[PDB]
Amino acid sequence: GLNLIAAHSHIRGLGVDADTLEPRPSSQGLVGQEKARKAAAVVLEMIKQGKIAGRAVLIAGPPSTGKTAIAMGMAQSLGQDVPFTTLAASEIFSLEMSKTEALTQAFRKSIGVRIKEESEIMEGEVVEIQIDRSTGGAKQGKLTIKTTDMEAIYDMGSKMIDAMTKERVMAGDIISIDKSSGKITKLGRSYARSRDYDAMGVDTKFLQCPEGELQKRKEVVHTVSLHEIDVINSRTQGFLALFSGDTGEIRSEIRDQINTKVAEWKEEGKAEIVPGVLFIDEVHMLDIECFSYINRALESDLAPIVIMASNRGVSRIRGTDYKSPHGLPLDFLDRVVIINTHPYTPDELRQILSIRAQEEEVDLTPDALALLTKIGQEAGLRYASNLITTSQLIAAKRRAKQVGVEDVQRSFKLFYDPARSVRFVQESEKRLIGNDGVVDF
Amino acid sequence: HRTAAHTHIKGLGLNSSGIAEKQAAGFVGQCAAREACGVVVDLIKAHKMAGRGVLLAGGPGTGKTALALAISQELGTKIPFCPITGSEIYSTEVKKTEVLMENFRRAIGLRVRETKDVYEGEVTEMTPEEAENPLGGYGKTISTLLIGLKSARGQKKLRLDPSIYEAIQKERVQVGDVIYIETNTGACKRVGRSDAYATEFDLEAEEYVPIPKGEVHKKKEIVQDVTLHDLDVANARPQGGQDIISMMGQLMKPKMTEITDKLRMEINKVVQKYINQGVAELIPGVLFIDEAHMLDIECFTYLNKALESPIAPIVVLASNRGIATIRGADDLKAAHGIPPDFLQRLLIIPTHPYEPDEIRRIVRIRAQTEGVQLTDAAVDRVAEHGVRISLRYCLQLLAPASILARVNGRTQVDVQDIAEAEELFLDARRSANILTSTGESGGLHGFIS
Amino acid sequence: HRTAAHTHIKGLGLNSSGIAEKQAAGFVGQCAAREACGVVVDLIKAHKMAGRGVLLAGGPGTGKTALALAISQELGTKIPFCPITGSEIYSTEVKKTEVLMENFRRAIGLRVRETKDVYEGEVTEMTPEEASTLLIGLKSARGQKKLRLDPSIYEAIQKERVQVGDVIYIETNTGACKRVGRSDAYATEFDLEAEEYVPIPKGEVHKKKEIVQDVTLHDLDVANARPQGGQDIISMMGQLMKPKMTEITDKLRMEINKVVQKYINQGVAELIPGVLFIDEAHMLDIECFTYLNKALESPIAPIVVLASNRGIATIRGADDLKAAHGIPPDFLQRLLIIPTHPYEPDEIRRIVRIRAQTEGVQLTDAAVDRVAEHGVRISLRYCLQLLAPASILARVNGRTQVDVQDIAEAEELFLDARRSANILTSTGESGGLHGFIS
Amino acid sequence: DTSSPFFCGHFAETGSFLREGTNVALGYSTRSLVEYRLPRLIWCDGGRLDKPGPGNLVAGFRSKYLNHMMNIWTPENIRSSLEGIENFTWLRFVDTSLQEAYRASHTDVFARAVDLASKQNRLGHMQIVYDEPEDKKWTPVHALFQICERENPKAVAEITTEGVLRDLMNIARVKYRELGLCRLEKAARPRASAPPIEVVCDSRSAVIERENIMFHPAMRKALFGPTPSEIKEASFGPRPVTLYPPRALLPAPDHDKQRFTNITVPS
Ligand SMILES: Nc1ncnc2c1ncn2[C@@H]1O[C@H](COP(=O)(O)OP(=O)(O)O)[C@@H](O)[C@H]1O
Ligand SMILES: Nc1ncnc2c1ncn2[C@@H]1O[C@H](COP(=O)(O)OP(=O)(O)O)[C@@H](O)[C@H]1O
Ligand SMILES: Nc1ncnc2c1ncn2[C@@H]1O[C@H](COP(=O)(O)OP(=O)(O)O)[C@@H](O)[C@H]1O
Repeated sequence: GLNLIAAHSHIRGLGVDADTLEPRPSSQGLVGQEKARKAAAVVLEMIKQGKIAGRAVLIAGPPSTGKTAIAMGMAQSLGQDVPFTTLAASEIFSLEMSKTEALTQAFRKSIGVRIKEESEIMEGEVVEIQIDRSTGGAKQGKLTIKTTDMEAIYDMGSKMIDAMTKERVMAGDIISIDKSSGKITKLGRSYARSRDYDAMGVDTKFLQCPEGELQKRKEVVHTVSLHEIDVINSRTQGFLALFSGDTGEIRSEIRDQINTKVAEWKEEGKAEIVPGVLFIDEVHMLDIECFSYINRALESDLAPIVIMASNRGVSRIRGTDYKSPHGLPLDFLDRVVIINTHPYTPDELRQILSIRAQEEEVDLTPDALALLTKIGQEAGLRYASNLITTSQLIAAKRRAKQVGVEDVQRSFKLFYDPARSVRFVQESEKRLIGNDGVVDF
Repeated sequence: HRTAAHTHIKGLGLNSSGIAEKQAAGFVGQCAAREACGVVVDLIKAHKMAGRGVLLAGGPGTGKTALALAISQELGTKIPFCPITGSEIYSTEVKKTEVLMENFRRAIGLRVRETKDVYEGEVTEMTPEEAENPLGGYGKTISTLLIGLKSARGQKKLRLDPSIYEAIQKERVQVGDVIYIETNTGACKRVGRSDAYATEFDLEAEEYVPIPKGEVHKKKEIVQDVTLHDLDVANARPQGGQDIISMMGQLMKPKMTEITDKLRMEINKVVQKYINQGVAELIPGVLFIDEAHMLDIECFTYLNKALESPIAPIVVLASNRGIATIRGADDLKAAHGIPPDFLQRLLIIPTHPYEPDEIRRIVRIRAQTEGVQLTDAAVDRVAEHGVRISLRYCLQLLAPASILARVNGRTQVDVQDIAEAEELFLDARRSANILTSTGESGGLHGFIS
Repeated sequence: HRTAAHTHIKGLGLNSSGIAEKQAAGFVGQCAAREACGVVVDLIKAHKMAGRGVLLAGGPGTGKTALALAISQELGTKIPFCPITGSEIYSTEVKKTEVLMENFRRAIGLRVRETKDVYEGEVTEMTPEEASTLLIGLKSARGQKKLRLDPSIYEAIQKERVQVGDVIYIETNTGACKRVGRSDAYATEFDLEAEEYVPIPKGEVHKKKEIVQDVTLHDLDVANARPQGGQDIISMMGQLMKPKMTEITDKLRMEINKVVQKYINQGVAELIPGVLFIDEAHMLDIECFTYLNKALESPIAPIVVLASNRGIATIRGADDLKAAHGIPPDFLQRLLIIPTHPYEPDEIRRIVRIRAQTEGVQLTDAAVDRVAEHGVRISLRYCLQLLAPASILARVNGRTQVDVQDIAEAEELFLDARRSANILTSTGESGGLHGFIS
Repeated sequence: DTSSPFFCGHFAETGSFLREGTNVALGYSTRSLVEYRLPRLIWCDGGRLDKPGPGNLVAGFRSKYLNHMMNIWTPENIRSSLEGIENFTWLRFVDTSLQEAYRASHTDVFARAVDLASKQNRLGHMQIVYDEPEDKKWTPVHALFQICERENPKAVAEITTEGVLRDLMNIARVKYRELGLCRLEKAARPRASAPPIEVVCDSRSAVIERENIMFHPAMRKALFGPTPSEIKEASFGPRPVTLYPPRALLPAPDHDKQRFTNITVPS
C-alpha cells in the first residue's frame, strides 16, 4: 500500500558515522562513495547547526554515479523536522505566474517556523447522552462518559449540543472533545457495546477504552514555512491556493511584513526559525534569468541551503549562446562549492546489486551475480538493476525458485542495453527517421 | 461495429511458458518484441513496480502501437491504461509538467467500498422555522425545518440545518415530491410527484413514481473505481457540500489548475488511511506515451523526479526516430530523441521490419477482419505492393477494391479491381515523383515551392 | 543572530569630514567607492532629489552589493530601501514597464504618527440608550469604565458574537474590535461549553500609546485601485476573481499625489524619499531603459542605485548594438558611475579575519595565510566559504580552533569551480558510458 | 438501482436504526479528510495581516488610513476635484452620485451585482418613448455620457409587433432547446466529489471565521431569496417596502432533469 519498491527505496540515511565523520563503507544503503559522502556529512552537520546562510553546494558528477542517492540519504537523515524540498528544475517554467516568482516561492517553502502551544482534550467512552429536545430545542443535556479510571457527568451548552447532534455521538463512541474549539473526532467504537450497533458493516473495527485520566493537556508542535504564511495572507480564504496552485504574483510588501513579524516573534520568544534544505535537481535546466536571481536570493538571513546536481560538461547556458562548465555561468560558479563524484569499482557494483537484490527479495546464485556484475561493468547500474526485476519474473515464468544464468541471459537477450540500442540505430539508418528519409524495404 | 486500423489485434498470443508463437491472436511473427511485452505485462500484474521505463524502438510501420493495444487488451478492463501522445501535453492553462503528473495519476487506480446513507421518503409537511435576526443588513434567515418523510413502512419527522434547507430549496421540493436526502454531502435529488397525487389531467410532464418501499433511513454499500487524479480534481476544485465555495465553484467555468505537491502528498496519506482500514485496494497501471520524441528536454528532465516517487506507474514510450535532435536544446543529438541521461532508465525493446510472407499473412488477416474476401493472385498482388511500396499502404488498397468490385457485380476481389484501384488511389512516392517531374517551373500550371 | 554573506557590514565607516578610513565598520580598503557612497547617502538625506541614477562598475568578486547594504544600514530603518534584481521585472499578468513604477512607488515613504487608545476588558453591560448609542462597561482587574459607542462601531461589535461577558479589544481611533474570549468568571456556567476561557487583564482598561508607522505609496495605489483584504470575500473562488496585478494608470497616481499632498499640508503625515537598488542591471532590457529615461524625470522619483558587473556586452532585446556595462549610452550619460577596484593580497587577510570573527570561528595565524593563499590564487568568494566547513572539521576531531590540517582537508573535500573545470575537461576525456554529456 | 459519485470527505455515520426513532435532527457533518493544521498564533492572534488584534497593531491604522482617510473614492476627496480639468470631472455626467461611487468602490463583485439587481433600467425606455424627429434625441444631462446605454437595438426590438428581430437576438437559446440538450440524459459525471479544505485551528475565533466566510449568510440571503416571514411582513403592510433579495438571484439551471447535483436516478 503506497510503498511500492522504487529506485531509491533501499536508502535509509546517509550511512556515515556521526562522531568522527568516517564514511563506513556499507551502512544504511549508501555503499562505496567515500569522499562525496564525507563532504555531504559536513554539509549535513552544518545544516542542523543553523548558524550559516543559504549557501550552495553543487553535486557534480557523471550519470548514474549516485547523486540523487546522496540527496535522498540527506533527506532520510533529517526526519520530519527540518524541511527538505525537492525541486526538479522544470516546475519553475509555469504559466499561472512568472518564473522568478515561482523560484522565490520555492525559496520561501524551506524556512520553517516552529511554534509549540497547548490544547486541552478529553478521551473516553460515552456511557450515555440525554438531550432535552422536548416543541423544544437544543437547550440542555447531560453527558455521562468514562475512561478505564475516571467517570464523569457534564452539562452542555447550546453550541455543544449543536455539535453533539452534528457528529451524532452514540452511547459507546470513543470521542475527543477538543475543549477550546468544540470539534469531535470519534477515534473509534468501544468493543463492549458491540451488540448496540446495528447500522454498521459486518466487518467493523472496535477499540478499547482509553487508559489514564480524562482531561489532559497536549503540547503539539507545529512547523509551517514562510510560503505558507504568504499564501494564507493573500486572499480572503487563500490557503486553498497552496493546495490548488491558483496563487498568482504575491505582492512583495506582504513578504516584507511577514519577514518583519517572524523576527518580532523570534525576539519575543514566541517562535523559532528552522532553516531547511532546497534540492534543485538538474540545475542545468535553468536559464541565466534564474541564476541572476539565485545569486541574490542566497544573500539574505532567511535563505535555505541549496543543494544541486549537474550532469553536463562544457555545455551551453539556456537563454544565451555561450558555453560554460556544468551548464552554469561563472559568476554563479563563484558562489557554489562543488563536490565531484567518481565511477564505481566492480566490487562496489556487485554489492550495490546485492543491496538492490535484497531490497526486492529476489534470490540469486553467485554465478548469476557474477554475470550481472559483468553486465553492469559494461552497461551501467540502471540496466542491471532492471535486469534483476526482469530476471525474477522470468524465473517465475517456468516455476523456479532462484534466478540463474539461464534467466539473466534471457533478460539480456530481450531488453537491450543502450549501447546496443545506439548500435541498432547506427546499423538501421535508412528506415529509422533520422531527419528526412523513410525507406520501406 | 467499425473496423478501425487496430481491430484484428486481440492480444499478444503467448504460450503457457511465455514463448511467442507466431501467427496467433492477430500478430504475425515479431517474436522478440512480443515476448518482451509479455514480460512487461507480468511486471504490471505483480505490483512490485514503482516506475519502470520501457521503450519501443523501431521504424514507422513496424507495429509499435499494435503492441500497445495488445498490452491494453492483455491487462484487462479493471487495470488503468492511459494512452497519450507527445504533443498532447503542450497546454495553455498549466505548465506541461502539470499535464505529465495528471497523466501519471490518471494511470493509478483505486477500488473503494462506500456506505451511502440515504433518506428516501415522500415529503409530507414542509414548514420553515426562522430564528432571531437583528439589524445586520441581510434580514431574516431560515434556520430550522420540520420536514416529514413518509416511506412505505414507518414515517419519520426530521429537522434540518440551513444548508440542507438550501439544498432542498435549489431543487424546488413541494409537498408530495419524493426525495432522498444524501447525508454524505447534503445533496437531495427530487425524483417526482408521488402516485397518491397522480392525475392524468396534467401538464408539467412530471415523472410519477410510487412510494419507496422499506425503511425511510436506508443504508447501502457500493463499490467505486476512482483514480488518484479524480481525488486530486475533487479536492482541488470543490463541488460537494452545501456551502458557498462548493456552490459558486460549479457555476464558474472549469479550468485546469496546477495541483501542487502538498495536495498530491496529502491525498497519498488519505489513500493509505483507506488501505489501512481494509476498504480500498490499490491497482497501478500504465502510462503509454506514444511519440515520445515530440517531448522536449524540459519533460525528460521532469520524468526523472516523476519516476523517483515511491508510487508511480510504469511508462511505455514509443519513438520512431534514429539519430535526431532533441526538441528543447538544439545542440545535442542523440538516439531516438531521448536524451542520453534519461535513456539509461529505459528497458529498450527493438522492433524489426517484416518479410515478404509476413506481409501476405497480415494482408490475409486484415482482409478476413474487414470482410473483404478475395483470390490468391490478388493477395500476391497486394503483397507485391507491400514489398515494393510500404506496409500500411497495401492494407489501404482493400477498401476501394471492395467497392469497385461491388461496382462490377462481383463478390470476391480479382486482379482487375486492384489494378484499377492502384491507378485511382496513389501512394506518396509516385505522387512525389509526379510532383518533381510535372512541377518543373512555378507559374500557372505549377506548384507553389 | 545567524551569519549571512554580509553580516559583518555595519556601515560605511567614514570620518566626520567624509573621508573613508581603512578597516572601519567591516570594510577593508575600498576607499573611493565608500567616499562616493557616503556622498550618495548624504544626497539621499538632503531631500533635494527627484530621480538620480548611480551605477557601480567592477567585476564579480568585488564589493558592489556590500556598498548597497552599507547604504541601507547607514540610512537606518526610517528611509525606505527597495532592493530588487533585474529579473524580477518580468511577469505574466502585467507589462514590465509597470513593475518598475511599482518599485518606484514602493520606494517613497509616508510616515504617520498615531496615538492608539486601546480598550481591553470584560463587557459588563450592553445597554442600548436611545431609540443607536449603546453604552458598554469594560471591566478590567483595575476597574470598570463606561464607554459611549457610535451607531456604526456597534454594528461592528454586533457582527462579532459578543453577548454578555466576552472580553473585547476596542480600538478607539481606528474602530477595530476583536473578541479575545469569554472571561473565566463566567467559565463554569455550564460544564462543556466551547469557548476560549481567558483571564481578566490585570492592567489598565485605557492604555494610551503612540506608534510611528510607515506607508509606501504603492500600498496607497493598490488600496485605492481594488478593494483589499477586508471586504473582498469573492476572492475565495480564485480563478478570475483573485487580486491579480492590474495596470495602474497614470491618472490614479496623479490623483493620489494630490491626496497625499493634501494630507501633508495639514501637517498630519511626513514624506521621506527612498532608494531603489536595482541589482544586476544587465537583465533590464532596452524596453526598460527607455521607460526609466522618462520615469526618472518626474518630480517625485527616488534615487536609483544600479549595479552592473559586465564589460562590453550585448544589450538584451536588441542584438545589434554593444555597449559598456550592458547599459545603453542613451541612458548611460544620466548615471553617476562609481568604480570598484579589485583587492590587493595584503587586503584579503583582514577580510578573512573579520569574516572569521563574525562566524565565531577562531583560527591560528598559520591558517589565515593559507586562506589568503586560496583567496589570492583562486577567488574571494571561495576562500571565505572554507571558514565555516573547516570548523565542522575542527570540533569533530577533538579541537576548538582551526589549524592548517582542517583546511588542507577541506580543500580536497570541497573543490572550487576551477579545479572542477580541470577535472571536467582533462580527466573526463572520452564521452561514453562513464563520461560527462556535453 | 440508484447511484451517485464517490465522496472523498468525512461524514458522520449513524449508529443504529432502533435508537433515533421519530424526531431526529440532521447535522451538516461534511468535512474534508484533507486537513491543514495551523496554530492559534498564525490563524487567530497575529499571523494574519488583516485581523486587528494586539500584536498586529498595524492592521487598524492601515485599514483606516487606506480605506477612509487617504482614499480617492471618499466623497470629501471627490468633492474637491470635480470642477474642470481635474480627475473626477466626468462624475457629474455618468448616472451615479458620490454615494453610488463610494459603494461601488468598496464592495465585492458580488454585492455590487446584488446592488445592480435592484435598479430599474430607464435609458432603454427613452428610445421607446422619446423617439420623435422634433424631440432631438433627448437624454438627461445627469446621464449624458452613458451613450451605449441609450441607443440600443434590443430595447426597440422588444417592442415591435412581429418578432423578426427578437427571433435573432436569442436564437442561441432556441437552437439549444430544439436540439434536445435539456432532455438528453447526462452521460458523464465527475468520479469524485469533495468539500473544500478547512483549517483545523482550535480556537473559537476560527470557527466563527469559518462560519462567517465559508457560509457567510448575506450571500446566501442574496442568492436564494427572502424568508416567507419577510414576504408576509412585506405583503401585508400598509405601504410598499423593498426586499434585499428583490427576487431569487439563483440562475435558472440549463438542464431540467439534473440541476446543480450529480445524483443519478435510474429510468
Ligand atoms: N552509494 C550507493 N549505494 C547504493 N545505491 C547506489 C549508490 N549510488 C548509486 N546507487 C544506485 O544507482 C542508481 C543511480 O543513482 P542516481 O543518483 O539516481 O544517478 P544520477 O546521479 O545519474 O541521478 C540509483 O538508483 C541508486 O539506487
Ligand atoms: N505484427 C503485426 N501483425 C499485424 N498487423 C501489424 C503488425 N505490425 C504492424 N501491423 C499493422 O501496421 C499498421 C500500423 O502499425 P503502427 O503500430 O501504427 O505503426 P507504428 O509502429 O509506426 O505506429 C497497423 O494497422 C497494423 O495493422
Ligand atoms: N570591503 C570589504 N570588506 C569585507 N568584505 C568584502 C568587502 N568587499 C567585498 N566583500 C565580500 O564580498 C562578498 C560580496 O561580493 P558582491 O559584492 O556580492 O559581488 P557582486 O556584487 O559582484 O555580486 C561578500 O561575501 C563580502 O564578504
